[PDB]
Amino acid sequence: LHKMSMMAHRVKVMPYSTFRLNLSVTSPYNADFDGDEMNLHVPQSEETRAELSQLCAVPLQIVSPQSNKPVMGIVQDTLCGVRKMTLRDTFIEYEQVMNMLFWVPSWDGVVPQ
Amino acid sequence: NEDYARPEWMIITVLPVPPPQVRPSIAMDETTQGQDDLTHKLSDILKANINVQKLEM
Amino acid sequence: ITTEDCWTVISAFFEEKGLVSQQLDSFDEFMETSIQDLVWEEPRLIIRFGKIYLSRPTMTEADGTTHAMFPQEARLRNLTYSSPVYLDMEKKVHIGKVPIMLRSKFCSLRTLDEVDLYKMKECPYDMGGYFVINGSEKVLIAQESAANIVQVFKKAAPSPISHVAEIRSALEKGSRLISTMQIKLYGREDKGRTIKATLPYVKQDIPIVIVFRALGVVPDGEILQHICYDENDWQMLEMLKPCIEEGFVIQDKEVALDFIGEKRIQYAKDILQKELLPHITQEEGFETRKTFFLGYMVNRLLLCALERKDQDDRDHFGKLDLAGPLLANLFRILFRKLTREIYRYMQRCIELAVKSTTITSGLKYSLATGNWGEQKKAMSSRAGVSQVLNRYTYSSTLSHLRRTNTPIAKPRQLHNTHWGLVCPAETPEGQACGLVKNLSLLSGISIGSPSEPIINFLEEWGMEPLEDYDPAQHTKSTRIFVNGVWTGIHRDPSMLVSTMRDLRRSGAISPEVSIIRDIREREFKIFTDVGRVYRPLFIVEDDESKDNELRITKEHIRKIVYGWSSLVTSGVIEYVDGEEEETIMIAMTPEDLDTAKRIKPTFTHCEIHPSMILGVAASIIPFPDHNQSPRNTYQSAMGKQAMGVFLTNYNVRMDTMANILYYPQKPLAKTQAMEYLKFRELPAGQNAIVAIACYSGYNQEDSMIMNQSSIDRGLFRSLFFRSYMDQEKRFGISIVEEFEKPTRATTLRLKHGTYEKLDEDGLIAPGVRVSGDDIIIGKTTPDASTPLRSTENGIVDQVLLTTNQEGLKFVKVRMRTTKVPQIGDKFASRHGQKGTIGVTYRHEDMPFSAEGIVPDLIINPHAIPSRMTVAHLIECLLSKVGSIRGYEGDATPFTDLTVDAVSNLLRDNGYQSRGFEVMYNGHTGKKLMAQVFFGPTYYQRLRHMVDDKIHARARGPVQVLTRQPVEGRSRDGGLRFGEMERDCMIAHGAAGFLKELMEASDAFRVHVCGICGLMSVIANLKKNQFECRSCKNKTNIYQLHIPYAAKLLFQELMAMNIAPRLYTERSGVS
Amino acid sequence: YGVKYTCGACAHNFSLNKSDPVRCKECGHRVIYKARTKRMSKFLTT
Amino acid sequence: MIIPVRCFSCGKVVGDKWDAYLRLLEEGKQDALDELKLKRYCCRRMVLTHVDLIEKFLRYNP
Amino acid sequence: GNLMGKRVFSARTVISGDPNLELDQVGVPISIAKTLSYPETVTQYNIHRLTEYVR
Amino acid sequence: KKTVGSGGGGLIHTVMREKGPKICAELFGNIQKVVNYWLLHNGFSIGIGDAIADAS
Amino acid sequence: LNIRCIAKKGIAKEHAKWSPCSAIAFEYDPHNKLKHTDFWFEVDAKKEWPD
Amino acid sequence: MNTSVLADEFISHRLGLIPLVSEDVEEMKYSRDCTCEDYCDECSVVLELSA
Ligand SMILES: [Zn+2]
Ligand SMILES: [Zn+2]
Ligand SMILES: [Zn+2]
Ligand SMILES: [Zn+2]
Repeated sequence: LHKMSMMAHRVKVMPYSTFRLNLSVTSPYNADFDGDEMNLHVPQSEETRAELSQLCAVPLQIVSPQSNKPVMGIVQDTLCGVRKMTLRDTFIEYEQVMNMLFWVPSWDGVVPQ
Repeated sequence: NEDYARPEWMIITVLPVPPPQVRPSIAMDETTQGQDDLTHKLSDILKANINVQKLEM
Repeated sequence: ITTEDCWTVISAFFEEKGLVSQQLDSFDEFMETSIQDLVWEEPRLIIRFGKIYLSRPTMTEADGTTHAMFPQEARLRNLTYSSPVYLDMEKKVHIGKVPIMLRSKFCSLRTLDEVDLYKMKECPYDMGGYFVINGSEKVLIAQESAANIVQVFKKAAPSPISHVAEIRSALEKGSRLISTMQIKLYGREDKGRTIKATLPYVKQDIPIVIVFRALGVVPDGEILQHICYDENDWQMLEMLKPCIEEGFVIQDKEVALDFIGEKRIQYAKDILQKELLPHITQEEGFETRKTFFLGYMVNRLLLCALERKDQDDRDHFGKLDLAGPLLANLFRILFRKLTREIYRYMQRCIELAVKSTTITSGLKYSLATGNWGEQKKAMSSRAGVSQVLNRYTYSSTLSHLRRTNTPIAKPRQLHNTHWGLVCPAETPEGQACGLVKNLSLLSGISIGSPSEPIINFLEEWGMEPLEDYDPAQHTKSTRIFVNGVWTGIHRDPSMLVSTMRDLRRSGAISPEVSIIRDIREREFKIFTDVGRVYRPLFIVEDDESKDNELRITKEHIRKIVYGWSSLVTSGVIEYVDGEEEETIMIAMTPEDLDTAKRIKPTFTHCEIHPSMILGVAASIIPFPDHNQSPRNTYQSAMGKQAMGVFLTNYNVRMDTMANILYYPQKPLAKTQAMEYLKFRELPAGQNAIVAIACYSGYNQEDSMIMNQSSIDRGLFRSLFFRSYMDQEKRFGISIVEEFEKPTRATTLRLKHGTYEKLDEDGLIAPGVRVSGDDIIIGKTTPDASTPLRSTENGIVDQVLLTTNQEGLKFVKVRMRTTKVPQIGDKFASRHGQKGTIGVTYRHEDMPFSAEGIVPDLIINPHAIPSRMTVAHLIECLLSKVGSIRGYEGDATPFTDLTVDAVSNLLRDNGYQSRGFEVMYNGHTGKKLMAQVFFGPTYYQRLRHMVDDKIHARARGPVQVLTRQPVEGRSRDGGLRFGEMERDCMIAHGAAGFLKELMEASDAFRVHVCGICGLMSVIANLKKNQFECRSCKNKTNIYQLHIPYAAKLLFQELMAMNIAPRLYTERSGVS
Repeated sequence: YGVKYTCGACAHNFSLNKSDPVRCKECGHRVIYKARTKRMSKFLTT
Repeated sequence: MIIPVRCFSCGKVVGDKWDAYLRLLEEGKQDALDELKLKRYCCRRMVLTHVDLIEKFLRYNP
Repeated sequence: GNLMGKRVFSARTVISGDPNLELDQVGVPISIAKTLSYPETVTQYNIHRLTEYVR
Repeated sequence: KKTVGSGGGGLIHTVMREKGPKICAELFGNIQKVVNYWLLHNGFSIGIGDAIADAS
Repeated sequence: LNIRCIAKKGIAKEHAKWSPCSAIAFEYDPHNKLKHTDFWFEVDAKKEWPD
Repeated sequence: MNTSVLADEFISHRLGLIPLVSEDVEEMKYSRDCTCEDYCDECSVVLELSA
């Protein structure tokens, strides 16, 4: 029932018998993992594909026209924790502040003072 | 419309019989029947036609 | 008698009735009695019938005598567990095969004991109650507005009618007409207000006055005599006035029966002695009686139109056709066609015949499908009655039998009247929800007693018969009803009452009958009826010349040659139907009636135990009194979908699909009720070492992490069976099929897979490891060989050859497979806490506690806050103690166990008083800044494993008519791109992709005519020749690309004579 | 050496072929399983 | 349905311990687990929850 | 039933989220990828790779 | 939720508008990867204890 | 019942049927001095949390 | 041969778990490295079981 009930994704072949989708792209389809199933369609023309990537790419969909506001945020664990990590009381030492910077792929390669 | 549909043709004289892809048959291997629904009321009609004429001659 | 006592009473209950009482009890009632009364009524033919014989199971097959049959066989051979029927016919005789009910009376099982059964291969634990038609186990489903009762309804401002009273009538035994009585009341609450009523077969309506004179009452005031019972009630009487004027034109019984259109007058009578309020009796000399009713009715009407009595409550539950009854209304329909069949042989003999196949085959049809009403050009029946008994789990089967239906916003509701008789939680989500009810543990259905032994017992203890009544000499005369008939009134009743009630308690008027005294209206209800749900209660009676008390005492208890039959034959317990319930006062806790427990707030009866208002489903749910009710309702469904053991004989069963959990486990916490659900011996799951925490972030959104390591040690592994089956069809014209290992040989008609794993008998051996598509069976037709379902594979587990009634070769094959839990399979606890696997880590990777102990499962803390299911949290704690203490942890409903208590017990053992434990992150070993709710919780492994769903297609089997793909993943189908999916793409402005209905489905090249825009063209694609004679063309022709479904749309329209011309150029412009 | 079909109760190795009836060397009970294979089956310990 | 060799949860063997347990009950009339050496609940629950069906299965004929 | 909407290079199974997949990705089971194809015309830019994929 | 939810002021709503579909789409994974990882180590749970009220 | 088993090397990674471990205790700094934890509690951590 | 009420692979599992000796386990080779088609004394231990 949404323009977002269908979105174009980058394919990632992986093992195990299941479609593995990102969490933040959860509420658009409105799915959960208690058994929910998903349909997948495969473009076939060179343009068909393009039409799928230039207008239906998940990134283009982030701001929903129905309520002129985004429609995908940070859910559960990531949200809940992002809160903790923020409090003035939350401190991290070098050993971890490093393994943390490493996980950010775009990291400039510079540890902040 | 005098060209495409004249009042009279709302009554049928000669009946258009649709072909197989329309009323396909489904055989159970080889030596077993299997005929579509329409491929019957065509025959039911056909038979109700035969007898009629054989009462008018 | 304390609380812990009432349990032995309940134990006492099932020791004697057993979970499926209802089904059996109601069956025997059809065989034993009913069946007779049915054959003996409108029998005798211008040749009569007498007693009928009902033998035990038999198998009349050509090439053998008549083998005395048994359950477990008919099962394997797909037969029919039915026996013969004989009738002492008068001028001994065979008439049909009746399908018996397993575990009943004619079913040999009814006697055999423990050891006795193990030999018949029949699992002891199977409580039976089902039929076995053509193989598969069929379960008759209970079919639930009562009859013969007066109702008054107000009819909307827009209507010529003000109010109206109705009464649906039908003979409780004999044909059973479905014609209702309408006692209307024209003239809205203003206009200058008549009363007319509707009769069966009469075109228009008649003004009540005439209905009376036509009855046998000719003068006014003698008419008002019947309607109103108080000459000083001018209002009501006033109302009647205008009515009297209506009929003032017909002054006697002659004309009375006339105006109802010598020929006509005679028919008038008829519709009054056989159609008019036909219950009561359709005899003759009772005109009087019906008159007092039509009077009691016209009364009830006004009693409301004058704001003294509300409009009748349509959903007052107090106002179930089990198996036994169903066969009844069914049999009749049959035997009656046999009756008038035997009439034709007798109408040809110008000087054996009884085809006892209409009662055998007729019965089978119904029971087989689920369509009661015959067959023929009569689909105008009901499908559902009789289904395919569940066998996923034990608690699944129980549930299925204790099920109720209800032909189609208010009914679905959980009414008050539902207390005790039906389970509040167990009921299907979506679609039909509330139209399908399950019985509580204690509930039972009435069966059908006799009226007279109580009609008599009455008009000889104070019941001055209705026949001769005088409203004024007998003012406040308490009127009495019997099964909906008015058998006279009674003077001082207070005693008539506490005499019948003393009569039942000694057991001289079946404990099943209902007697309700409504002082607040002065009436006496008598019910023998068949289909009244009732529950049992302790009797209170202030019978204590030593105080203020339950008739039952701690001496009766410890005394439990003392069944439940005695607990009733001593007036210590009573069977209260929903109606009688209305006039009693029930005490909850027998006894009673701390800053931890739940705050707790004339008696005639006490509650055996509140935790008995639950049915099979909830009975397995721990602390259902601690979760959000809507959740309990869910688990109420998932249970019927977990794994376990559905019987023990399973190893000798040839049923398609069946799953057994490698290693079961009775729960660490249980319901006292489970004890009767044999649950401890047939668990639906295992006790997993849960751990509610966040980790990799793979236990997110109801997906759970499962410890691979222990998945290997066999945790939650399950066997999977399957049984493909085939026959060797023949023809009265000796042309038989074959079971061989075919190849070549002039035909080709063969499969793709291999036949090599086929010994020459056309079968595999039980050792063979089959897979992909490998031909499992080999049959031929002078190929008809069976292939292992494409998604499957495993190993053959048991092959078997056998005869058919028709001496044909019957062969079923069973394949086994061990199914391992995988990163996707679904699981769940007993709290609607369903979730699937997201990943699987091992011991190292797993988070842990100093002790070593590590979780088997890691569910997310997020599935708790809004689900509200807390009992879940409790079962864990409790079970973490029962784990350490070895003592069984009770989770049972409303008891005296608290969170504060258990927590103290857990502190005695060593761990945090709340469960939480320290844990060190399996990757680094550093402690977790937080603590976790680590504790053993029961988890059911619901069916629904990924690899049974995963499906992908690209150009596969195409349909025939349409030419589009085919449906379903099993037949290699393709997912539909239905409307809604269309829409979206259109929203995206994804023009081309959507257009790309063609490439992924239909598409097709048709050849149109440039002139008559049709698909005529005879395009012989080679020699180019195109043509289209009739339009005689070979020059102007076009080719187009449209969805074959559409090409078809057109061919179709044409054969209906409409002409869809297809033109390649616009001529109309714009 | 050798076996064809067995009986559901009195597990007594039988052996037949077309038309030779489908019963047992006694018990009428016309069931019968098709005894294991000769070719050994190999399993994995996981 | 037979006893489970080794506990799922931690791994400690537990096949042998079946008869020892089902015995320390019938006779010594007894805690049993504790002496059988089954400490932490993971393995504890293993034994204390097994419902030996095999027995009933064994009651079947051929 | 057949025109305004038909069954159609498609697949469907069970979802479970993965916290290590770019927002726009979608992990597809090898099994499925080995089933669904894509008609790519031979071109002197991809001949080399295609002749490999084909072998 | 207020600063990183599917909300109006939403840091997301802003990063989309200011940087583009792409940049913002990546933003998720990062904010994620860092946090999810962190949580993996700081741990978090819930138990009956979270639902009990003070003695008085 | 006739079998014939073949045993092989292998490890717990390949399968649990290998690892000879089976539960292992691990603790450090029982008195939270390093503060690698934040004790949950209703009133007193120390009294409510087993030493 | 196997007339037990347990299935083939159910027992198969069982034996996978039965603990075998592994003292001089280090002076044996992984079937994967041993140059023998399938197995042998130099990399495996065969067992019998009749009941
Ligand atoms: Zn033309
Ligand atoms: Zn035999
Ligand atoms: Zn353990
Ligand atoms: Zn070797």
